[PDB]
Amino acid sequence: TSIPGEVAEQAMHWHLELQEPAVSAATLAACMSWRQAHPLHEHAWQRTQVFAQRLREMR
Amino acid sequence: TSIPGEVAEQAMHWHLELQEPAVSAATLAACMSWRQAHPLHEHAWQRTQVFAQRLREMR
Repeated sequence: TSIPGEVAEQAMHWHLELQEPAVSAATLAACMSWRQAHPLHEHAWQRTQVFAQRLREMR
Repeated sequence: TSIPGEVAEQAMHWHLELQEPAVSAATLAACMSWRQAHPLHEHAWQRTQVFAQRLREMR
């Protein structure tokens, strides 16, 4: 099951912010706020983790 | 003000665990253990709190 487009774009943006070597506390605060704003955000966050992880294991 | 990636992610996870309406005593002991395991964890925990609070005010 697919993630609505605009949620997918936010999910991507927040996952990438968190792959930086360093992350500010402000970015962290904003990420958490996005994840908590709507169950779809949190679901998309988690699914993206799983798939990013699976992709790394293949590559 | 820079938190390394893997510490930022743990910080976020424990902060989110503590925003649940009910928290288990186990989760609590685990959160404490992380915060106490390394001064960077505790620093990340504090900064994150400062920024999550500033954020709630702006929403």
